[PDB]
Amino acid sequence: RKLGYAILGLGYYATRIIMPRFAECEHSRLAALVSGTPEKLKTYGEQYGIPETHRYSYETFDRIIDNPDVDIVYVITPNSLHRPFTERAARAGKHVMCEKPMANTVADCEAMIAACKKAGRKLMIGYRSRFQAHNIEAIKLVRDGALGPVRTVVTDHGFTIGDPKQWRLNRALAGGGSLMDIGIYSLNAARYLTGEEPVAVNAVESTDRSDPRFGEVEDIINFQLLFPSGATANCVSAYSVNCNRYRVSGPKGWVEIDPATSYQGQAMRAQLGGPPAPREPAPQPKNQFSAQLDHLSECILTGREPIVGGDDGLKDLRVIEAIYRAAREGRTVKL
Amino acid sequence: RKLGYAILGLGYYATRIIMPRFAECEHSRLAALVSGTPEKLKTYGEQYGIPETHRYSYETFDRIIDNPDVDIVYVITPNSLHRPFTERAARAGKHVMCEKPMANTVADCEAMIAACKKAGRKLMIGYRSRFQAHNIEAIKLVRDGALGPVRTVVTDHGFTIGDPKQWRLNRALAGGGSLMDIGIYSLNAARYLTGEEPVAVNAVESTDRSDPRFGEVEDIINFQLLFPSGATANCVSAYSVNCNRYRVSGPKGWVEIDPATSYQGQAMRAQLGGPPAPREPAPQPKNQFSAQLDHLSECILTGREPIVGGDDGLKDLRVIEAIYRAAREGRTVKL
Ligand SMILES: NC(=O)C1=CN([C@@H]2O[C@H](COP(=O)(O)OP(=O)(O)OC[C@H]3O[C@@H](n4cnc5c(N)ncnc54)[C@H](OP(=O)(O)O)[C@@H]3O)[C@@H](O)[C@H]2O)C=CC1
Ligand SMILES: NC(=O)C1=CN([C@@H]2O[C@H](COP(=O)(O)OP(=O)(O)OC[C@H]3O[C@@H](n4cnc5c(N)ncnc54)[C@H](OP(=O)(O)O)[C@@H]3O)[C@@H](O)[C@H]2O)C=CC1
Ligand SMILES: OC[C@H]1O[C@H](O[C@H]2[C@H](O)[C@@H](O)[C@@H](O[C@H]3[C@H](O)[C@@H](O)[C@H](O)O[C@@H]3CO)O[C@@H]2CO)[C@H](O)[C@@H](O)[C@@H]1O
Ligand SMILES: OC[C@H]1O[C@H](O[C@H]2[C@H](O)[C@@H](O)[C@@H](O[C@H]3[C@H](O)[C@@H](O)[C@H](O)O[C@@H]3CO)O[C@@H]2CO)[C@H](O)[C@@H](O)[C@@H]1O
Repeated sequence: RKLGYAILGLGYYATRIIMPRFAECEHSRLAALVSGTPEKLKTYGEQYGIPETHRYSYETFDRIIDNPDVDIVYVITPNSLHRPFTERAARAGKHVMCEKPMANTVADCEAMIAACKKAGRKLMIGYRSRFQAHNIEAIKLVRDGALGPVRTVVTDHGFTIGDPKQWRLNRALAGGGSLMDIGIYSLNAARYLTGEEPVAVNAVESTDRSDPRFGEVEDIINFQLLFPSGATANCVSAYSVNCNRYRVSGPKGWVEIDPATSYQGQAMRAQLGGPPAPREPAPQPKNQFSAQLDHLSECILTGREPIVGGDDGLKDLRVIEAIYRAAREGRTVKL
Repeated sequence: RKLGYAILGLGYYATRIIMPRFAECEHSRLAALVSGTPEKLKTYGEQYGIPETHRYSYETFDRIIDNPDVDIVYVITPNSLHRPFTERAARAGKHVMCEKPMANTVADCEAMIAACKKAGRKLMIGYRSRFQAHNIEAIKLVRDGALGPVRTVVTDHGFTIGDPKQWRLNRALAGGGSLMDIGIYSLNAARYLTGEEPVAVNAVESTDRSDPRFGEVEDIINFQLLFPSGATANCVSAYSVNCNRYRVSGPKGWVEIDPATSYQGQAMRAQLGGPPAPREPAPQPKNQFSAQLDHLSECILTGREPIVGGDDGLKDLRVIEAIYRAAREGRTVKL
């Protein structure tokens, strides 16, 4: 049994990363396309053998309610458009996969969660790293007690962003700067590595406003998290340096991945008992993208809850709001 | 020619690490021993061929003023005793090498500086990493513009401390916890890699007071620094995990060392326009310990000021005070 996906927003992540990976899916198939660009419907429709009956514009999208080949809508638009397409998908009676960050604000996440709940449909956020072999290995090491209690997480995510005119540097479409786009991986990892939610937040923001990229959104915003167990996190989010990594440490040792949350190329190093050494993780049957896709399908087929549901996206937005507030007010913000 | 060192406080660092390294010095020699333990004066006096006339207790130390073979007193005691022994050394007409952290407080550092200035004698703090090959290479890459402007420094220093009865876990003798002893390397590195002084500080402290080690001083205190240029640092200081590293990053690339400030075994990786790769630093004429010792001797001989003088130690203590305050008050502290 395979559930049918409609892919909505045929941009870089949809066409270059996600759509090719239906190949290794065992419980998901590409069923429909939704796009604001008629040429893309034709190009990708022909490539993937999607009939015109299964190609929608953003104006005809609501008609997808009458397409029984579509079980799931995967929303892969700019951040500010996640909420309205998710709500429309839910009203069309479809389950929803929504890319990160979930939405601009906590309230927008709550609205999305309520719409899917009202429709009796499942909602999952695209945190692919939870299906990635090295990340799973680090989480399991922590959970198995290999490190002892988690004491620190140090994690940095950033890339040197380019074209000033792209939607990620436009507040109306992006909802914020590096933190919304790439810093969220630092936050999400801090949460899944500790298995906790933070109770206190510090942040420092640093942005050169004379740079043509950064008239509207932030470049650097680094933050600290305190958790109820006493665990701490130091996190970098940046649009002007390249980094992608984390190290989680306890009294018995530590494990790091660098790059940690990239599309490929992960490398893990651990210091457990002896000197630091590379560690190979248990391989996963499917790559992280196909695994993510199949996870939602499998949840729907067996009536289970996604491990990264709407609530996970919302928990991230709650901390993101506090991070921005902490930097603005120059104080420790309590959650 | 060579200047004579008196080594004061014959503990682990003095006897296991520093005193063997006079072998490779070119302008420094071991001339005297000062100790509160008669047996050690005998042991090390015999081992190193130091005559009984050049052996002092803490009671007779002031008599060293009459010993012309002694040019420099190297103070290697618990932190709270740095100030009184430094002042006595200066009043005994000797130049002073003082171990880190310089002293417990800003006021104590200022007092040591005034004492040496009054005596017309030089004061240097034992920041050996400034003479270590990998660290010098990292500073050079920054100053040569290899990375572009520094945007982030991410640095972690900690070790799993043992015996609860040792002076480092005793506030009266240590002056504070992990930040005083090991976290200061994170701070000092942030400062010499940016080449700036911070203008704002955040901090988070986390200590299990039911742990036998931590009745008096702090375990983890992580901090954030903002610099005038816009550069940022995220720093870990810990007594319950092992870490020793830093990475400095700009828009053109990054360089990291791990272990960074250890006695030996430094390894460097850099990302400069290509994928991350190991990098070997330019070699140094001698090891960081002998280089540190000769640096002070050479400064005295040529009249120059040490690159890590008393003001460097003071600058660290100023930020350390702000780190503890930021943690205590839960706010961004301005400097
Ligand atoms: N999990 C991951 O690893 C990744 C997640 N993402 C997430 O995916 C989403 C899209 O990112 P990416 O695919 O990189 O962005 P792109 O700009 O490459 O694609 C965005 C697409 O969204 C559609 N769209 C609808 N309205 C607009 C609008 N007003 N302005 C621009 N585009 C619009 C367009 O598709 P059409 O022409 O079909 O309308 C456009 O091509 C974001 O939420 C991002 O965070 C991105 C990359 C990786
Ligand atoms: N730069 C570096 O890499 C390092 C720097 N250090 C610094 O060196 C100093 C000493 O550290 P370490 O050598 O590890 O500590 P140790 O405890 O091993 O040596 C301390 C010595 O100081 C003397 N001393 C004087 N008064 C006291 C006292 N009241 N209680 C205890 N000892 C006393 C004793 O020597 P005696 O018996 O001769 O009186 C004792 O052996 C500290 O400031 C530390 O921060 C330490 C390690 C490495
Ligand atoms: O070392 C990890 C990788 O670093 C580089 O990847 C960059 C991308 O070039 C850049 O587009 C950006 O992609 C992220 C995207 O903006 C975000 O929406 C999404 O959720 O995550 C994407 C992937 O992280 O940032 C990454 C930095 O990780 C480099 O191009 C790549 O080869 C390296 O593997
Ligand atoms: O990976 C780096 C090293 O980690 C371990 O070294 C520990 C020491 O065992 C511990 O004593 C402590 O030494 C520091 C000391 O407390 C402080 O006063 C001084 O200024 O710095 C000393 C050296 O850093 O912390 C270090 C951690 O750096 C490990 O034992 C060693 O093999 C590793 O090389």
